[PDB]
Amino acid sequence: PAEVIVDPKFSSPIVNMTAPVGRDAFLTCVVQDLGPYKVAWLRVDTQTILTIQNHVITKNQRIGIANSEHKTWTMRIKDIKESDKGWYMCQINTDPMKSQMGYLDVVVPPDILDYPTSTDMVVREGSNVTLKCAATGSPEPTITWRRESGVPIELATGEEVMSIEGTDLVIPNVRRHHMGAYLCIASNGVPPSVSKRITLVVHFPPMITVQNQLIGAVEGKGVTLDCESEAYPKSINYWTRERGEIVPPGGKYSANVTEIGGYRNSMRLHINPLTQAEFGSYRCVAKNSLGDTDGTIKLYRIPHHHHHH
Amino acid sequence: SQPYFDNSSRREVTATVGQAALLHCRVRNLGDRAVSWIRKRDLHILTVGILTYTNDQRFQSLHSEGSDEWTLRISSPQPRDSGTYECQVSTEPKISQGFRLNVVVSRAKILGNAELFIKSGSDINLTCLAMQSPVPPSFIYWYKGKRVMNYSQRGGINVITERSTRTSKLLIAKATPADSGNYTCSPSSSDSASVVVHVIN
Ligand SMILES: *[C@@H]1O[C@H](CO[C@@H]2O[C@@H](C)[C@@H](O)[C@@H](O)[C@@H]2O)[C@@H](O[C@@H]2O[C@H](CO)[C@@H](O[C@@H]3O[C@H](CO[C@H]4O[C@H](CO)[C@@H](O)[C@H](O)[C@@H]4O[C@@H]4O[C@H](CO)[C@@H](O)[C@H](O)[C@H]4NC(C)=O)[C@@H](O)[C@H](O[C@H]4O[C@H](CO)[C@@H](O)[C@H](O)[C@@H]4O[C@@H]4O[C@H](CO)[C@@H](O)[C@H](O)[C@H]4NC(C)=O)[C@@H]3O)[C@H](O)[C@H]2NC(C)=O)[C@H](O)[C@H]1NC(C)=O
Ligand SMILES: *[C@@H]1O[C@H](CO[C@@H]2O[C@@H](C)[C@@H](O)[C@@H](O)[C@@H]2O)[C@@H](O[C@@H]2O[C@H](CO)[C@@H](O[C@@H]3O[C@H](CO)[C@@H](O)[C@H](O[C@H]4O[C@H](CO)[C@@H](O)[C@H](O)[C@@H]4O)[C@@H]3O)[C@H](O)[C@H]2NC(C)=O)[C@H](O)[C@H]1NC(C)=O
Ligand SMILES: *[C@@H]1O[C@H](CO[C@@H]2O[C@@H](C)[C@@H](O)[C@@H](O)[C@@H]2O)[C@@H](O[C@@H]2O[C@H](CO)[C@@H](O[C@@H]3O[C@H](CO)[C@@H](O)[C@H](O)[C@@H]3O)[C@H](O)[C@H]2NC(C)=O)[C@H](O)[C@H]1NC(C)=O
Ligand SMILES: *[C@@H]1O[C@H](CO[C@@H]2O[C@@H](C)[C@@H](O)[C@@H](O)[C@@H]2O)[C@@H](O[C@@H]2O[C@H](CO)[C@@H](O)[C@H](O)[C@H]2NC(C)=O)[C@H](O)[C@H]1NC(C)=O
Ligand SMILES: *[C@@H]1O[C@H](CO)[C@@H](O)[C@H](O)[C@H]1NC(C)=O
Repeated sequence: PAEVIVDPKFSSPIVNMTAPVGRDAFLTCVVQDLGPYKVAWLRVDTQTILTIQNHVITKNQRIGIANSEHKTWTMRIKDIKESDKGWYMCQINTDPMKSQMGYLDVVVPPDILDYPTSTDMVVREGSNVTLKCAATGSPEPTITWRRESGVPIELATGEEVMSIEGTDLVIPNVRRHHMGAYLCIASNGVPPSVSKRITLVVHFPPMITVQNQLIGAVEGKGVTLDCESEAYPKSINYWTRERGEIVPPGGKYSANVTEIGGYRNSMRLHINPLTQAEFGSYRCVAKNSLGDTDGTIKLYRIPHHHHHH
Repeated sequence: SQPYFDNSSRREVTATVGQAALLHCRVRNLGDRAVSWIRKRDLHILTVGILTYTNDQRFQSLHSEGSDEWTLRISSPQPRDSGTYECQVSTEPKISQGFRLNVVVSRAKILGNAELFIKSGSDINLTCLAMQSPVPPSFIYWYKGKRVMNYSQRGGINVITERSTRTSKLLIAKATPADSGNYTCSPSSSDSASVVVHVIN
């Protein structure tokens, strides 16, 4: 007698699946009136045979298959790897042959890469530098730069902002204030997000700021000459006099150099008691690995008293 | 522990329309793995082991028990079937071997009119050409209607067959009414071609 065979068709296209790395994924393929025909799963890009009916041809022990009423055919991949992402094909041995496809995506939380990511930068003021931060993850992570302690960042237009996106933080014409700790942030919607601490150290030659370039004092009393230096790396601060003779530590002279954060020094020279020999022009000097600078202070005498005649 | 191919299977295979094509794939130390044939063009499976999956009856897997050879047999090849067929092993990752089948149409022809009329007493000269085949034919049949012709079956028959020129000249002297019929030239590596003969008197 025998009977007529019906034309097997796909009930619906393969539904896309996104799966977390290291977990399991399930590619399903629904057919109608399969009857005597057979369903097959294949990896498209590799063109590798995976399953036929209820048999796993591939030796990949992470691959499995199972069907429901010969309608829903589901392939299971254990311990998902990023390699496993790609297109898969559901094929029926009809005549002609029918096939569907569906994409499996693997999501990975972001991870910052040591080699391609900047370590601890040391650049001279005036040159340019780019802080770099590279991460891996699925999808492609976004890179956000932030300055530690809420300090803003300035774009090329002069606008100040709190964050900058992009793997490269281009700083044309670095400056003193750009020195500090920077935060790189990589996020892709797959927790957890990650961040890396990148320090930027800026070298510059010392810069002296004389509190008062003119100072009058009376004989026999005391006077204090004041300067403030700003230099990184740290500088040595000393006082000279006239042609450059270093000031003698003994006798009337006394000094006090104290650091006050921000890589600034407060250098003070106290002369006491003033006599004619101690009046004249002085110099406060500071030097580091890049050079030295000075500021001149003129100390003149003013009489105790004045009479209008 | 690890399977590998034979290296001597002749990747390039050329078949002619009709007859049948064979792609031989040999694997050393197979083990529990399975050998499969696929069509790279549309990623259609053909054979797995000895079983056929394609449901195109022309494809069949040939494997003698215990042998190293897994032969993909294509019955009634056609020009569309020209493409790349891959021999595949179930390992992970899979090891493949890309065969390239190229089928060509090879037709034979007999110089002269398709239908000849010669007066009784005159001679018959049927020159057959099989220039399309890639390899020169190893034999050329001459069918008198349906039965094979033999130079000894009748006096005055001269048959010169040259595989060097892919030709075969059949000469029948002093035709007779009995000599009428469609004479067929069927070379080995090529298609058929016939010529019907009629006599007078
Ligand atoms: C060489 O020179 C240096 C530099 O001199 C200084 O700088 C130059 C440029 C000139 O301006 C000078 O005029 C100037 O003096 C000398 O170093 C200085 O020495 C003086 C003492 O001689 C110190 O004064 C003390 O300061 C502390 C407070 O210190 C904080 O605040 C300062 C600014 O206000 C800041 O500069 C300090 O770095 C520090 O900063 C704080 O840091 C903490 C931690 O990070 C942070 O949380 C704060 O936010 C931060 N603050 C700021 C504003 O940034 C002050 O407390 C001292 O007062 C106590 O002592 C006095 C008597 O000595 C007394 O009158 C006060 O009432 C107070 O008394 C104390 O009270 C508490 C509360 O009850 C009690 O528990 C204690 O027991 C009690 N102690 C006593 C003894 O009574 C004092 O005023 C300068 O800080 C110091 N500066 C630097 C930069 O080092 C140096 O001495 C010179 N050496 C020689 C040999 O000449
Ligand atoms: C199933 O998933 C696959 C793979 O996508 C990946 O998985 C998804 C689950 C999801 O996570 C995706 O984010 C992830 O990437 C999808 O296949 C992709 O389909 C898109 C759209 O068709 C393709 O993008 C196209 O690429 C062309 C170049 O090859 C480009 O020309 C196209 O641009 C044209 O069309 C766009 C509108 O989409 C228009 O804006 C343009 O201007 C231009 O006209 C377009 O960008 C991807 O390449 C495909 N990925 C792969 C690997 O092939 C699939 O679509 C999805 N199916 C369903 C039903 O969701
Ligand atoms: C004289 O005879 C030739 C063929 O000679 C022989 O005829 C067969 C009956 C057998 O005896 C064979 O040994 C040999 O071929 C005739 O040419 C051939 O005729 C046959 C039948 O007429 C054709 O067969 C067809 O082939 C097509 C191919 O697709 C099939 O689809 C058909 O179902 C059918 O089988 C054959 O193609 C043809 N050969 C050609 C055209 O090269 C010849 O026609 C005959 N003389 C006359 C006047 O008819
Ligand atoms: C039998 O005939 C063949 C070819 O048939 C003829 O070929 C032409 C010369 C022309 O006469 C056509 O109308 C016929 O169909 C002969 O073979 C050819 O012979 C010629 C002349 O000798 C020669 O130039 C060609 O190279 C030959 N071709 C081949 C393929 O060999 C053949 O000589 C004839 N034999 C006899 C005994 O008559
Ligand atoms: C920095 O600017 C100088 C001067 O224009 C230029 O030579 C150099 O290529 C720049 N470098 C970067 C990284 O922008």
